[PDB]
Amino acid sequence: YGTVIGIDLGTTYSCVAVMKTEILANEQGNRITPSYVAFTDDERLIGDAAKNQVAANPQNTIFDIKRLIGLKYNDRSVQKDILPFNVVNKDGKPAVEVSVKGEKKVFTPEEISGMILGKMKQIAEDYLGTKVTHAVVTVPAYFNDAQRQATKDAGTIAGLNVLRIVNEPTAAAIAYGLDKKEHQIIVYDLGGGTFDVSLLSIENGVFEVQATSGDTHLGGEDFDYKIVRQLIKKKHGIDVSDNNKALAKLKREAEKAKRALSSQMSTRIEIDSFVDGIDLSETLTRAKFEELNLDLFKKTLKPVEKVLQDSGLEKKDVDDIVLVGGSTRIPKVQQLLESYFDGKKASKGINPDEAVAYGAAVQAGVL
Repeated sequence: YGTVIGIDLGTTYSCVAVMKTEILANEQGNRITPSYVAFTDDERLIGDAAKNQVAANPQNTIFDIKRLIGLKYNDRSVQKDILPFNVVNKDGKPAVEVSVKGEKKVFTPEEISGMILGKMKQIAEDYLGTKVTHAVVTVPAYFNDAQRQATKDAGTIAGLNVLRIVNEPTAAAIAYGLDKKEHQIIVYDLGGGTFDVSLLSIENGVFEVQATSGDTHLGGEDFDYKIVRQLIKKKHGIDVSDNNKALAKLKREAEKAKRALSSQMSTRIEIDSFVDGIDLSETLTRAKFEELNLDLFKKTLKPVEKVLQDSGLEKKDVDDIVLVGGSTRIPKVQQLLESYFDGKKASKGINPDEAVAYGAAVQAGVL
């Protein structure tokens, strides 16, 4: 098998890890890599390079392909998700259409995910100094056979034998060693684009997914967009709502501002210079960020309630709470979940962006 790697192939960001479990940093030094592929005339871009030029090349930059993987073109979720790039119908399945050198190119979601998985493998190969041939790859619990198989096929495209397809909540629980006296585990997974709640039962090293719920269109980017709207709104006579280049700048800084307010009470948002030649300089309090996103924060507790009643469980029956995703760092999010579980503190120690890949790598090390 060689050295088997663990890969969190996520909606907005991907992550690699190997077994002590280490999270692998990319060529730009980032431990998470954007699930982005861009098609230019000069080269194919994957990860940070692709995301950084999304504004300049919106038609040929693909993202959120995990939303289309393993599904049919006529599916209601696919029709809903169909966005700035052309999605076509290729044999009853959604496929992306890009233009390189004046000719159209059609790629399947397996192929696109295979490019991202290819990047993740290359990072691992530089980390290890050896070839990587085998991987454990994670998917959401609600993924069906077609979506799981499409993820396997994406591995094959990247030259990876995906030995196991593991559920993300399970991988997160594995990372915290909760696999090792029956326990009931709540996994609260607030990612960049999707929100997942799972109840897992762990028996004698055996996990079972007892119930799942959530919101496929509630994530960190939705909390970011609330900051972007604030930066748009007065001091100057310029509305940047139609300026995609300027909007991409705001999204970057709003992402940084949310991360800063998880540790600080205030943050300095500055772009020198934003539009034309004029500076943008705004202060955002944690209180203002909480205020704008309070309805979205409280809405996350509904799927937690649904998970508990779809199982045979009360709040007190929950033995462990695992936090997954960047937005679980937000003190208000933690506060609302803690008081929902009557003061029950969540597990901590692992970066919530890296917890899924961590657990994937742990199971990979056992083969």
